[PDB]
Amino acid sequence: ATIHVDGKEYEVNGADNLLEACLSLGLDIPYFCWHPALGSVGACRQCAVKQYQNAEDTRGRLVMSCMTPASDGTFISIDDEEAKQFRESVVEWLMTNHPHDCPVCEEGGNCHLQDMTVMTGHSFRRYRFTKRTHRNQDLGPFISHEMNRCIACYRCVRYYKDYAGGTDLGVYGAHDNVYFGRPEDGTLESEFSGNLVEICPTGVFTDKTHSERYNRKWDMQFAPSICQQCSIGCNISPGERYGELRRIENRYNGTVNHYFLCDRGRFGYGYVNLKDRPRQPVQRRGDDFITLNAEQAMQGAADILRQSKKVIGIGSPRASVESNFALRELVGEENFYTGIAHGEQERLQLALKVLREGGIYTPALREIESYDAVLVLGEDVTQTGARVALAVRQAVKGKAREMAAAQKVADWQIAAILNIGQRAKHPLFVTNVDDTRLDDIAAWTYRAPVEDQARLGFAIAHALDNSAPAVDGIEPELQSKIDVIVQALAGAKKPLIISGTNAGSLEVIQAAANVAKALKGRGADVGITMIARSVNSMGLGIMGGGSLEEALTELETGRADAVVVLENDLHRHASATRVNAALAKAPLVMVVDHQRTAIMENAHLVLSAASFAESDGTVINNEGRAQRFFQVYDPAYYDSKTVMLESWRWLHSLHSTLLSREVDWTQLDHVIDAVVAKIPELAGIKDAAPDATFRIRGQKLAREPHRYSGRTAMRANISVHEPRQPQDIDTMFTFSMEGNNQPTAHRSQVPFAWAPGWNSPQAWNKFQDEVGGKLRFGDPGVRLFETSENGLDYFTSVPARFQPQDGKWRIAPYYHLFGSDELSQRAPVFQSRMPQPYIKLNPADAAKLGVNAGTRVSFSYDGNTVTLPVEIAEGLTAGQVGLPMGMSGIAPVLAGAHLEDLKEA
Amino acid sequence: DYTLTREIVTDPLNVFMGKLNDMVNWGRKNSIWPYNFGLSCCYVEMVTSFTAVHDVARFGAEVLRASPRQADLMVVAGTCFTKMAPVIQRLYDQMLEPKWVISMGACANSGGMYDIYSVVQGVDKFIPVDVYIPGCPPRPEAYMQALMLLQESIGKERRPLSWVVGDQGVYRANMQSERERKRGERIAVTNLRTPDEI
Amino acid sequence: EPAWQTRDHLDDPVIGELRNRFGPDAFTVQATRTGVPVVWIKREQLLEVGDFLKKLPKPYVMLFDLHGMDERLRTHREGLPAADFSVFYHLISIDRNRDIMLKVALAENDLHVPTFTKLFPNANWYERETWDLFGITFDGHPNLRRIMMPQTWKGHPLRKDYPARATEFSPFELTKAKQDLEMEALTFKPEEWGMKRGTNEDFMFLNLGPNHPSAHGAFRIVLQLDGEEIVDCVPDIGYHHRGAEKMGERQSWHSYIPYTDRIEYLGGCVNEMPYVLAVEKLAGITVPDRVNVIRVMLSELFRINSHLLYISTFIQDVGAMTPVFFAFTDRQKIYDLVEAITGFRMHPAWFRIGGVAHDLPRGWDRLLREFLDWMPKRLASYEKAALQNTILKGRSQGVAAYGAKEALEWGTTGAGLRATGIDFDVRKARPYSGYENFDFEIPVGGGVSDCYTRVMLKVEELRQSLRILEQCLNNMPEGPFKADHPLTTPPPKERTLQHIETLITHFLQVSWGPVMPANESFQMIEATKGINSYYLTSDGSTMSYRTRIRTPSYAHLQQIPAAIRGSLVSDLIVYLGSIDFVMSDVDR
Ligand SMILES: CCCCCCCCCCC1=C(C)C(=O)C(OC)=C(OC)C1=O
Ligand code: SF4
Ligand code: SF4
Ligand code: SF4
Ligand code: SF4
Ligand code: FES
Ligand SMILES: [Ca+2]
Repeated sequence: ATIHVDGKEYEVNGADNLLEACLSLGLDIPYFCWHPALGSVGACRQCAVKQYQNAEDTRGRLVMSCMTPASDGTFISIDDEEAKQFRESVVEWLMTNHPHDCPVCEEGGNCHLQDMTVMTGHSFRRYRFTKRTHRNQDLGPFISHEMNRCIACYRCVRYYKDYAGGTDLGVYGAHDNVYFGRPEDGTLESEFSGNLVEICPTGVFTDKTHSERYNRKWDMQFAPSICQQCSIGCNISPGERYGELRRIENRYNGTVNHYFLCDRGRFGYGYVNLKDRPRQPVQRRGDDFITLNAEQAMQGAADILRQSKKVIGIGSPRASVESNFALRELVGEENFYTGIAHGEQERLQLALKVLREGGIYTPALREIESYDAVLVLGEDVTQTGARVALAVRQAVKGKAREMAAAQKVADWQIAAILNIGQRAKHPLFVTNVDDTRLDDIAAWTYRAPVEDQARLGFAIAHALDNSAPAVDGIEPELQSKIDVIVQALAGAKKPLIISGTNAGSLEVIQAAANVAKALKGRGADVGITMIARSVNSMGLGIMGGGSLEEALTELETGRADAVVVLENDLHRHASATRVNAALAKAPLVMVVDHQRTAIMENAHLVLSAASFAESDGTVINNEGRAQRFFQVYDPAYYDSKTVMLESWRWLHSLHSTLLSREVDWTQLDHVIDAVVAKIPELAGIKDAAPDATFRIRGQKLAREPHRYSGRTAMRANISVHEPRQPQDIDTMFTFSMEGNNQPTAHRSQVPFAWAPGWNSPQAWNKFQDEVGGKLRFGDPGVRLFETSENGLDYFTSVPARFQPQDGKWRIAPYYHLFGSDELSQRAPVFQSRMPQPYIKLNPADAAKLGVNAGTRVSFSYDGNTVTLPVEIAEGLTAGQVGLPMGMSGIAPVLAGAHLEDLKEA
Repeated sequence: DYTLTREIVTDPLNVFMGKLNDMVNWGRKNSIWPYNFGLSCCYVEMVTSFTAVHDVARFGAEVLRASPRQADLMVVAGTCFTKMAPVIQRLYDQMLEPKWVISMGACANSGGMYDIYSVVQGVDKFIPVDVYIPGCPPRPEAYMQALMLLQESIGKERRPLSWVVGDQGVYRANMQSERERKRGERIAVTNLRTPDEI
Repeated sequence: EPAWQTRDHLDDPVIGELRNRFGPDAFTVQATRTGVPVVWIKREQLLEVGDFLKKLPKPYVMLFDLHGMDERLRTHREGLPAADFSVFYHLISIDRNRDIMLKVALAENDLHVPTFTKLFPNANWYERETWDLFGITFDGHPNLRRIMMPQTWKGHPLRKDYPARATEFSPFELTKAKQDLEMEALTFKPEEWGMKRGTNEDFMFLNLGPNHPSAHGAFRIVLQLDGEEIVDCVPDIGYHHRGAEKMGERQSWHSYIPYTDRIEYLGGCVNEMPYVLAVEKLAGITVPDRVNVIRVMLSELFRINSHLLYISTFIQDVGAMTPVFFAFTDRQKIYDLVEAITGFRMHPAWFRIGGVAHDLPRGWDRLLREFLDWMPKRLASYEKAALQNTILKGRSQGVAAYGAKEALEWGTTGAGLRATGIDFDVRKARPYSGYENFDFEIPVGGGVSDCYTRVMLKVEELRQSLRILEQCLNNMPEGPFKADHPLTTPPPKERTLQHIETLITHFLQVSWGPVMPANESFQMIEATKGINSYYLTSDGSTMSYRTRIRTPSYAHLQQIPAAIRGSLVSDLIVYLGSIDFVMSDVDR
């Protein structure tokens, strides 16, 4: 298409509206109610341009650019005098009732309304009457509510209801008393409610966790990082002030997590700011806890390790690829152990084998939204991989999108699309042990034990392709549901099969692989998605190693007299009594970690490792994409006594001191080169981000905005002499504003989005090639493996049906977005959001045991009696008991295990 | 409370030795000869203090020697440029004991607004300073106030009377800070004149 | 059409003359808000274009400015040639009352330009500074050494990849530079500085710095002497380099104003004026008449302050030590008025983008009237007591004389240029800030620029500034002290305190900065010591992409060896006292 804006000719996409076409060309049109992810509604009337009928036209007509297609041969004017007057008048109308609140508003300096008020040139007030006011609501611990600042742009309700699928937010009232909020006070129930603080262009919805320790956007130190709270790998911009992690913003990645995070990634960062974190290396001598610097710790650890006969290392899926590799090189490949359990490791390696040997393409998170039918087997996606659940909701609304596209309705005309596709949606079939948060949009939900869900998957695969192994003993009603699923999957151009390791069943993953293979054999464009547990679960699976049980066996038998535990509390993957016994028997325990874990009581040495905010590294997400995260701030800038280094730096220096009795710390790219030289499967992590010599026309990449303040006063109470600016030898970023953050700079790692005149998250428009698309010079991150040329064989081992045995209770895993991830529990804001931990019981089993709802029952696992209250789970199958995985005292390894002597206390 | 140079020590102060030390300190604090050294705009305000409207000669501090040998006070009145820093250090080294240093202005205090590639961030990075004057520039009476502060500091320091007899260490008084001294009268301020008048 | 409008200046006769001489395709005309024709010339045609402009019927006789720009980070380069770096040449024709800016584009690897020193001799120091701060080599230059940074300096500070901030202080580097200071007298080679015949067996060498007990600053001159005669002299400058242009790239448009104060630190609001006028050209702001009169009043008060200091220090340098006390009393009267209006003495930082910081306080006219009654009898007393002294005349008359051609070829402006009979004052030739509404004369000399002639011209300029101040006192317009433009930074304070849109504008203007659309602007004013100019390049951000400050003291200090060669050293001291320079103006 060809458009003419203000006498200049441009080539645009004809499927776009005029607003996104002009914003992609670098033109500045003010807008409020339009969002790239939500479509156009034409509410705020801010995006007015003057459209002419032909080239020789003087009158024209004011039109909404967001509602007008950018068709070929269009003629418009942005800087027309009447259009400018109308846009200024719209801003003026919005300013009539706006409160005098910018100094005490958390959106100040990050406010889209401020930017568009300045952009239209409106600074003179002639309105002299009263301003309407509103009472606020309590929206929970994460979102602060202030309805005075609302401009009634309807973006919150559109995102929360139409996009996110939430139900407890709405618009109430009438003409100018429109109220946006909940029908009553209470916590916002959506797992993606935190994106309201970026969706809302004003300060109505704000980050309450940030508002506690508030600072302005210009005062932040930002870095591009990866969220560490599950395996999805959403790109984030952590921002720090005065030595503490202040905020997590969404960092745009057009391939992964484009505009949206989940609430666990946005508000679960509080463990970084915990006061009990180790800040110096501490050596235990008797009952004394002496504090060492880095060189003394390295020398003492090297001497004690050189005296030992066999030192083993226990990695973790929390740690980055470089730290796990450095531990593996320090202890040797034969002595390196992945810190996860044997069953967890088996499921993880099966998921990796399916992903990189099954011959079926695995989609990125943005690509999930383009699929035609979704079968979720075993994985409670909303509680373990939440952003995949949001993308699945978009893929489900794809049917209404296609139905509207059949009627020549443009993709940005979202109201017409939703009107045409009223309640029709793409098929979604979810299986779990109980109800899920995807059940409202699911075409069918199967509540069954993991063996029965695996059997349903195997039966679906057999019905799609008769070469697959058959399932014997299917009830005719379940057979009819299976035929419904098969007819929906076979008629789909792009089916998607989603499973993962969180179900605790190998057979569920095998069944999902069989369904994907059966759909691939029919010529479908099938995709498969495995949801792993932790941020670097896939990297630890690719690296490999022994299980935690083998390491504990080596410690208990005495063949190993030294253990180095890297960023692992060890209680989530093995029983606590066994771990404590094996660590108490070992004459040397060295724990390299950034969180105060329970195994440090038995540790002879504790190395104060850095968290993700104070470290650089690489993590591999659930789709196999290698992504680099960069250090946000120097921990030693304020507290000069803090010795908190990267885990790979600690382990590389320890290896150097063990070998040559000399301390060499490392450089990060040196460790990257060592990884890609020793482990060829991880060779793609070299291209995840450029090395430390990368420059933009000779200069580094700035971590903080140009107007960063207080540089001669932020540390002036400690000493009036300004300290040396922290050097970054590891990465291309600088710990200062003396760098480049231009939107046109040839790079993929963007620490934060700012452009002149665009201070809000709408500056990401300036950082994209086209608005709502990818980043201008490619999205960061590189897939480690391609789709295999040939696939796997059918998994023959179909499990038998679940049989409730007397005296044994099968543990059904219940995951919680606030409480199952290890480090996010440590965040103090999650305790008010984390549910009180009960145990789920069938009504039949609870009536058999004589227990009601709320009474306390006690059960023993591994010879340890613990007591919990009871809820009655109607959807849970009898013979099973439901437990909240990852909570305090309940390890995720308990999923799929059995329970004894469960009785009322 | 004193600081020793040759340590946080106490007062070493016969009653005739104390009287002789008081006489020497009186003569030194009442005859302070600054070194005529121009760095930047702060020097313009310093020599403004030397003129008739302010008359710093009343304190006996006007002689303004062009030679560092004859000067007792160095006023760093201006920015410490990196090319001028060895010059400043050499001129300070050519001064003879006893010698005192006044940093005048934000540049000499800390680098001021010039946190820049060619400016040393404060003269106390390389030479010791006795009195600091904030301002950009400090007004001439601020320089005279710093001169009186230096006189108070000189008036109760301890230096050897002769180089052949007695303790040769230099004891400098650990003064109470002017901020904590004036905090009582400064916080009690309630109303000021409105800025719409003269 | 407003005065800040973007123009190509294709109606300028120099564009037609260049088109007729070199061809339509030989250059590219750039539309700017500088007010001058900006012409991009090929590098191989630069000397031909300069010669052609030098031999015009009303020729371009003065190289006003010459510097560089790092174009690598410049995003809005529409209508511009491909350039990693660029070198600009600002040339002034006084007979046409016109000026032209030639621009040469340079690739990153090929950073060399032919020298301009054969056409204009002030290109020597200008090209030395361009080499020092940008790394651009000038072929054929007689001595292309560093002029701001020391000789053992790594990198070029005005490049965009050079970090602006102060590095970590090291006592080892200070001790090393002290060792070079002590060994400079032993390892002095008289060829690196551009001299020849380094000891005819009688040419001694003298050093006059870098500890100068005077208000003009501290800088070294190394003198080659035949007895008492100055055979040759080169000045060593850069001892007062503050990186002010680099800070112009590191501060917002509003927060840079106090740095503009400290360029010529005896000037104050006079230094603020060209910066805020150029920013207002970038912003498209036309200030009201009351703003023009207020800024003119403060500029003339500070001009009288600077002239009083200059005359008193010259009289002190001759040997009469008394009038400086009374002159500083008059400076205190001026400072009473300036303290009342702006709250500060020497660096008021009171001008704003779109106006001034506050309204005039009630009762200012009484202080202005008291100073206007105080000044003339004191000025006449200074004249009769020192300026008519025949010993002072014998020290000053005929010392360091030059004519109109020498002043033109060295870029001399101010009283030194006008003492040669060339009537060129910016307040009349290129009027700004409503100077056309005032009745004042421009004093000119007979044709010779002596020390005494320059001093008497500055006395007459002081009297004319008193006349302007009298007109300012009698005719004060009633109106706003800030423009009603949306880019007026900051907005009026009461509307900020009670109106939300004004509060939003203030919030974003003082924090992120006002957003100037991408353009180039230029403002030239008659400062207290000559012609001062700000050339500002905006890339569309809240910070200046390039802040180029042309100061007259640089040109006068470069003119020194051409005017003092063959004189005595006491004559050199008198010449330095009569130049009216400060070293912050030279180095900046
Ligand atoms: C102790 C005996 C002193 C006798 C007189 C000394 C010389 C005159 C006063 C000092 C002085 C000098 C040298 C001087 O040069 C000067 O001009 C800068 C002054 O005014 C600020 C002075 O006050
Ligand atoms: S929402 Fe924006 S315009 Fe409104 S008070 Fe907050 S910062 Fe100011
Ligand atoms: S609360 Fe925010 S997002 Fe919702 S309509 Fe109001 S301004 Fe828009
Ligand atoms: S979905 Fe996972 S990776 Fe993404 S924000 Fe949530 S916890 Fe972080
Ligand atoms: S502190 Fe201010 S007035 Fe003093 S030298 Fe520095 S810039 Fe000049
Ligand atoms: S953005 Fe088009 S009317 Fe709101
Ligand atoms: Ca690092």
